Amino acid sequence: GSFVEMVDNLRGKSGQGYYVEMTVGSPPQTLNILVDTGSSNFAVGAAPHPFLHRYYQRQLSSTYRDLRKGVYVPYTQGKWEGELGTDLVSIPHGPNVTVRANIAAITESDKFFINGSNWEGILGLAYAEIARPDDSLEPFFDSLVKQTHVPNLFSLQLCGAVGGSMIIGGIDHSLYTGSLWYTPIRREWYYEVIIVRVEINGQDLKMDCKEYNYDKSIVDSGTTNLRLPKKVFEAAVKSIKAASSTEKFPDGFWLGEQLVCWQAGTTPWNIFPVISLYLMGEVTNQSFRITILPQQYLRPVEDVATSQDDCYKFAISQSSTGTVMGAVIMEGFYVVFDRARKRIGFAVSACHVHDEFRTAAVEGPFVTLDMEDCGY
Ligand SMILES: COc1c(C)cc([C@@]2(c3cccc(-c4cncnc4)c3)N=C(C)C(N)=N2)cc1C
Repeated sequence: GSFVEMVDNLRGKSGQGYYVEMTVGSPPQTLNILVDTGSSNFAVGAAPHPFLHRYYQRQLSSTYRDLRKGVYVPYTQGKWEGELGTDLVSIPHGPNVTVRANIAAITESDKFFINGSNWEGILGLAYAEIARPDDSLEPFFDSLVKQTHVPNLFSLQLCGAVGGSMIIGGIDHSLYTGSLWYTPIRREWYYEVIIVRVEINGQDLKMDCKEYNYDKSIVDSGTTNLRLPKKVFEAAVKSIKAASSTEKFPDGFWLGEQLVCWQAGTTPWNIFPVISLYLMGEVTNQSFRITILPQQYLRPVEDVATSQDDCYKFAISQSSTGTVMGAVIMEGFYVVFDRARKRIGFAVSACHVHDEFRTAAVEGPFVTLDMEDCGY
């Protein structure tokens, strides 16, 4: 269960998350589980569903323990419900350990599972504060750290086209180039961070930095898009439209309602600007930036029927729940969730995005003297 054996342990489909293989129960039942830094439950499909290839069968596990507690999770566009219990859990291409963990056996759901995603459950990697029904339900990673000698850290190397790596208990130096820059975890609930500055093709958006973090900024592998608060989304779209003015796209493209297509191999990457997110550093008024190319924010939509063309969805969207640095932001970066030191490291990954003109980057330090607190 070394780091080499953990390399390439993730798979996925574009816009459908990254998943890792796990086993639940005795004898082990193999399931594909979404790696989610934006939630804190280990929630697995435990009843038949038209989108599930397989599911957790509690009756077949001798080690299953029922907690006699239901869990009901409604949200805007859907819901999931289930029963809480505990069982033996392993990650075959992860640490060489078996732990007893809480499991939310999903019995009913609406618009939760995805057709052809190839995953059957979600591994919520965030803190107990956001666990459902409440903070007393110990998340998986907490159980793993308590029961084993595994260091309190994990890292994610999400690669586009999908695949990548989840390294538990350490940093795999073969997965990144250059320096690892750290941003403090503001509060241990979601992986909450602070954005101090936003530039679009080197041009500062010129907003009070609190606007970037209205009402929180999080690092979420379970969200596809870069999600931005209304004011920031509007200014970003205006700036991207201006840089890409040689071509006009429908309003629906800017809203995520429609694809933009070009003849295969002709995508005009150069008309689209680079987006720079400046993250709060580990020392006062110091920051570093992560640079996002259009190869990350224009997500390819694979469709045999549109295959004479290369088609893309605009992977930046409006949020009313704060900034979300989703999968398109994480892609090409090696992201260290250093729980032990309450910080998140970013470095250029071995699968980073680039063309012959520009590259995705992690650069610093940047100083500011006229800075307030950028948090809410
Ligand atoms: C606590 O209950 C939840 C909720 C409310 C949301 C998510 C989910 C979620 C749920 C179902 C599918 C996905 C999903 C879909 N497409 C791509 N990646 C992930 C995400 N939604 C977000 C924003 C997230 N980070 N995880 C997971 C769980 C377990």
